[PDB]
Amino acid sequence: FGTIHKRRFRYWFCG
Amino acid sequence: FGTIHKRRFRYWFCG
Amino acid sequence: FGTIHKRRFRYWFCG
Amino acid sequence: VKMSPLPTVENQFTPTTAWSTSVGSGIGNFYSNLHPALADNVVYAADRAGLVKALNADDGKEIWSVSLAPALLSGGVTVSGGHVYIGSEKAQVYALNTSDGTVAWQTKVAGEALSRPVVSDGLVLIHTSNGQLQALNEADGAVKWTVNLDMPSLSLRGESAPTTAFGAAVVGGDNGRVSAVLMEQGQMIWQQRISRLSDVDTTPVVVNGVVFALAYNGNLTALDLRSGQIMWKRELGSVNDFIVDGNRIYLVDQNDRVMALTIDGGVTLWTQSDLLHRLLTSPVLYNGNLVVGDSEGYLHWINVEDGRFVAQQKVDSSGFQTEPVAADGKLLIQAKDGTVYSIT
Amino acid sequence: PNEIYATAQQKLQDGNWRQAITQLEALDNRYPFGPYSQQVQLDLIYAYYKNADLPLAQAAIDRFIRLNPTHPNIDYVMYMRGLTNMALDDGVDRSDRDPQHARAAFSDFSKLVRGYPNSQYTTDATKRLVFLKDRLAKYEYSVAEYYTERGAWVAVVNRVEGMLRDYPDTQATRDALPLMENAYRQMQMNAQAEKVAKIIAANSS
Amino acid sequence: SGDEAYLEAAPLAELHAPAGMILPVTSGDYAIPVTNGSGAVGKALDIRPPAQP
Amino acid sequence: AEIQQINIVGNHAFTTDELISHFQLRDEVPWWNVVGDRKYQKQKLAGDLETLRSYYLDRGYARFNIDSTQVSLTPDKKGIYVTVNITEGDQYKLSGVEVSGNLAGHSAEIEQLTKIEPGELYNGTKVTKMEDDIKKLLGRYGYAYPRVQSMPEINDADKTVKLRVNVDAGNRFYVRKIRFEGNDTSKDAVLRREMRQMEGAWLGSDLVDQGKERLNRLGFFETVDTDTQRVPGSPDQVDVVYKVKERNTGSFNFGIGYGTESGVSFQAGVQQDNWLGTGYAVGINGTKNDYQTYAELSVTNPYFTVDGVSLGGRLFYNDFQADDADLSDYTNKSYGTDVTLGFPINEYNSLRAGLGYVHNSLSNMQPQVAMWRYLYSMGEHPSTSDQDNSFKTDDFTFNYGWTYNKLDRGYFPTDGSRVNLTGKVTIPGSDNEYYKVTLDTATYVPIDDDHKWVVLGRTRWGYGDGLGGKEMPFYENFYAGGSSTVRGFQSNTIGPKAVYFPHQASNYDPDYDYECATQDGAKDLCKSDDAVGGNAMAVASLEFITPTPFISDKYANSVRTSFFWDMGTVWDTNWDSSQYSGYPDYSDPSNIRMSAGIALQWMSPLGPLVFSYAQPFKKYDGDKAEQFQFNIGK
Amino acid sequence: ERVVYRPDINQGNYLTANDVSKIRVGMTQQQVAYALGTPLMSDPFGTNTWFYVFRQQPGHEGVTQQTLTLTFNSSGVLTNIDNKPAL
Repeated sequence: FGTIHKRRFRYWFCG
Repeated sequence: FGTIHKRRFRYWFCG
Repeated sequence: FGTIHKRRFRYWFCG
Repeated sequence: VKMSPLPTVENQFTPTTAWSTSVGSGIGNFYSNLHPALADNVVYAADRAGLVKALNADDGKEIWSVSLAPALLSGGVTVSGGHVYIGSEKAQVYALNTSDGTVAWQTKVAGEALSRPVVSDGLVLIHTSNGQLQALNEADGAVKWTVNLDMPSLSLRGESAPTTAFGAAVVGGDNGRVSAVLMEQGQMIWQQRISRLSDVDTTPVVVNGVVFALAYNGNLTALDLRSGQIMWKRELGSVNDFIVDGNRIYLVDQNDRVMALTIDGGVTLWTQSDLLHRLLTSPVLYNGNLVVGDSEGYLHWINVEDGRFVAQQKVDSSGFQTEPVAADGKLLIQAKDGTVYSIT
Repeated sequence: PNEIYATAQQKLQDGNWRQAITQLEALDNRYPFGPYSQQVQLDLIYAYYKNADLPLAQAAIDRFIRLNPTHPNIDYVMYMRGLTNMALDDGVDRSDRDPQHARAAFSDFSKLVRGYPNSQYTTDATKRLVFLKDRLAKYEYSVAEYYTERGAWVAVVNRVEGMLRDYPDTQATRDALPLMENAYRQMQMNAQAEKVAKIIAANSS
Repeated sequence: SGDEAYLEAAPLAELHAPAGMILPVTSGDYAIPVTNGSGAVGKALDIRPPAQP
Repeated sequence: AEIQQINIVGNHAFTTDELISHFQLRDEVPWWNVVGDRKYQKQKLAGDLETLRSYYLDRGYARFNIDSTQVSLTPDKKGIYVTVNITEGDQYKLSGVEVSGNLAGHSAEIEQLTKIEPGELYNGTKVTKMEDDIKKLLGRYGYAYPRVQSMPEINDADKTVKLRVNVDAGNRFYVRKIRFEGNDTSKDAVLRREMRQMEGAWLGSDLVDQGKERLNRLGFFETVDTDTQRVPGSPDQVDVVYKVKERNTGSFNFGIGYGTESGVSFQAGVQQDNWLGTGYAVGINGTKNDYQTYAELSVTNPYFTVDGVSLGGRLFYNDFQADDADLSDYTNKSYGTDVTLGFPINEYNSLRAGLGYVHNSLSNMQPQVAMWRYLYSMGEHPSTSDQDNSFKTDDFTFNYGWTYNKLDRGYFPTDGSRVNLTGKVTIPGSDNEYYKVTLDTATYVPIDDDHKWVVLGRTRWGYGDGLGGKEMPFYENFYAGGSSTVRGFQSNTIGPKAVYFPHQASNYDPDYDYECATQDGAKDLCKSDDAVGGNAMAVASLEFITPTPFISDKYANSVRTSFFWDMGTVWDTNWDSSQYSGYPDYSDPSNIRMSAGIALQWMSPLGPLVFSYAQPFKKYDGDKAEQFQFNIGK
Repeated sequence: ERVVYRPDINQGNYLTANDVSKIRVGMTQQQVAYALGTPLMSDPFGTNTWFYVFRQQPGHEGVTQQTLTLTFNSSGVLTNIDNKPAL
């Protein structure tokens, strides 16, 4: 679940 | 704001 | 609405 | 900031309550001067609600009662002659007959009457909340003269009751200026400052020649009643009343310490800090021993020779705030709930 | 301090401005009276202006200028204040928007060139002054043009008269002189209309 | 930041006053004094702060 | 410390508790509910003293004065005693008024405006209101800084009071420059075209207020405020400055995805009412699925002329395929052009008159009773026993509309009402002969003087019918349900439900469900829950706008929370209940759907977001609920 | 004629019937300003001339224009008055 709200990260480490 | 789901990309523009 | 029998849901296409 | 714990003391004797009964709703959480008084073997008491009751000092049984109503009776119960004078928050000074409690006269005074009435030379003296002091006739009730004592923007609740001596009434003030006025037409002889700093004063007292005064967080001072000049000063301060006998001064200070000072130079003899920050009432002398109450209801009896506690007694649950009275072998204290207790 | 100050210098040379803010702030808040503090604050100025932190840049200009006016590199701070003041101002022409940022930039560059003529930034400062004067004149021209469209001919006359008073040498004023002529024609004062017409004729070429 | 739209701004040119009349008086609050052009401009100018010990 | 007692001495006309009840300082706080605290402070004591002064002054006690006030505290510093000494004085009645001074020719208005009923009791609040209203009247004529004083003279013999008021209008002020601040994105002409005060003209306070309220109603700004400071050194010159700050109006979003329910999706949406600060209203909607190809561009220029005439244009294209490969299932192509012209006829009223063309191409419609009624209305007789049918119409429509907009504010109104009527009628020569009327109203009534508690009444009406024997086409049907209509129900589901004939279904696969597929053995026509809408519609809602119970001051202006109660129904006036007896009567409008719940509107940086949760406490058979709903725009 | 609503457009100084009557030749420009108000337009091209314009454009029912041209010498003394109450 990537979020690009001025920064890029995954909300959980899926898998 | 941007969200990437399972092979589904979304985006919202601010400003 | 439009009945999509191939997917079993009503697609809303009206404006 | 914390109230001191109750001190464990070996009681030399066991005091007991001779009788106890309630006059009404009492003073409650409010701050008031209202206290019972003794004359002719009967006690007169009142509550803030408006009920005024008279009780015999020996049996404690009700003899008469009337309701002045919330009439908000603030001034203390003071008896003189055939009348009883009580001041009220509504700027009224009530005069009730000592025989049946019917009102003799009622006149509105110029301000909120907190100070206990003082009767002298056919006049009754009331000090009002707004600083200025008024003298009312004992029979007609009309105000004879009014003196306008100054007042700061912030003061302490409770006005000083004047003390009359040699035809002149010496009174404190909320600005720290002890004032002496003639009883004839109310003209002023002298005033002297004795003191954020509130500088509020309490009732003075005269034993002979010299006046004694004690301002809140000010100075314990001795002043001549004629000239009005200061003689000696001590940096102690208080708002409670203090008692004078022999060559010793008994008082409770800002932080409610019990201590003894001499007349000649104000040098201390002893001091007890066991009742530190316990809300003590004004001290009175009974059976040669000093007696003080507290806000929790524990009476404390002090031997005057060196300040040791001689007796401690749990009396009431509501606590004591008003002035205890002691005369004619009887001492009576009215609790915050209005239950008057007579101690043996 | 230096163990991260050297890396902060290297990375602000590299251009990772977003976290370069973080290391320069880490120097600033932990060493308020350190020997490097003025240079750290100047690097914060540079990174703030290069980054999109325009109002933080302006606030840091204010808090540095109020601390020590006697700093020898005062011209650089004035130049950066002018640059950020123009940066708040700004392919569609935006001269008809709010001109207060441009006016502040013009004042900053004007006091820079008056105070420090021998600074290396003064030529760019004067060129930016010319551009800002042209932009303010174009804003006033836009206001005058709307008032010509509306029919407030007194407003047209007053606006373009102010344009000749404040920006006499600008192309926008030269272009808006016909607005003065048209307003005088509409108000039926040919005495002023022909005078403005010959102002235009004396400068049309 | 980094734009150069101000380089191609039109140069200033004072208005010529025709005979028999006077142009309105100029307010000096927007005057640009003449200055030496021996300096860098645009990308050629160094934006980074000068080093000092 | 805390307030131990508030005491009033010398008062006889009113009870002491009644006098205290208006004070911010509270003598007592009830135990059964929380309404405040007894925390004493110096600042609010002056306000309560002024309130007491006003309370005595507005009852005829002109001679009222406060002798002194004594704030006192207990020796243990926990209790605060406040007492006020009061001299009430006699009660007086106003015997008349006298006006004098330089009235600047406005005497006929001043004397009438200061006129009173004789013998009325004196009122200090009325005196102050008169003093301010004289200033308003003089400011409407350019006298922006008048000098006015009124002193009461008291007759102790007659027990009456006379108000001698002195008025000097001063110089008539002229405005030389109007300035706009904070319009970083909006063009200066966009703000300047809402003005009613002209530069280089005498001032009008009403004109400045009207310009401010038009800028508020424009909706592109917030906290719009004005100041009219004088030009220094001039007897009569002012600069009127409008200070605004700009929000990110509208939103833009796009989305690309694979393998979802819709397959490969590419959906985008644009909506800006102040596009690039130019004032244009631009909307670009579109999606590209395996089932739909949609694109809709609408651009409106609200000031095509300087007078406020608008020129809107809507261009759209819709193409829906119910199946991908076989192309034998339901297909619906819809494209058309719509240009409209709008102009204002009043300060608050505008009229629209435009022309609209729309082409609808239908093929392989699945048999439905109301749809077949429409086809027989159009004169065609296809077979009802199979899904082999086609229908194609070109329609030209005269679009007209009227809008009344006296709202307090553009985005979150707190006062006034908005009414928006839209109507269409087919130009002769069109295939369909029908008409449509739609009325939308929204009235805001503020409950509190600060307009934090507002009640909102929204009503949405719709009706359409055929004009020449032919019926109104079903692509013009109304729908209800969702955020824009009765909440708590599934979107566009409220209304008549389709009734399907027993027919040969196209591309039949046995492992799916079909409404009257003859392969399933359907002998007779099916009742279903498939919504098709109706030619008539009536939707109403009542909302109680409340302050957000946990928000801060800086976020309060962008978050709106409200409890609501929705009412609505959609019905088909041309339905025949006699022919179809056992099936539900869709001609009956009495099946009003109701719901109540909580809604949260938010002016997010991503655009206006509305979150809602409603419970449909009145619900009928054949309808489904969706309690939690959200909207991306407005 | 047009059906579209146009707001009341006003421009210039509010010239009344009495101030124009009390203005006279030979009088100083500062007391002219006291009598008539500050003029919104004055000649910027080298002559001390004040333009008192009473411009009104109400709706569509015509335009009314009264202009009062006041000429001052080098000392500010009003040497000539020119009142034109119509187009």
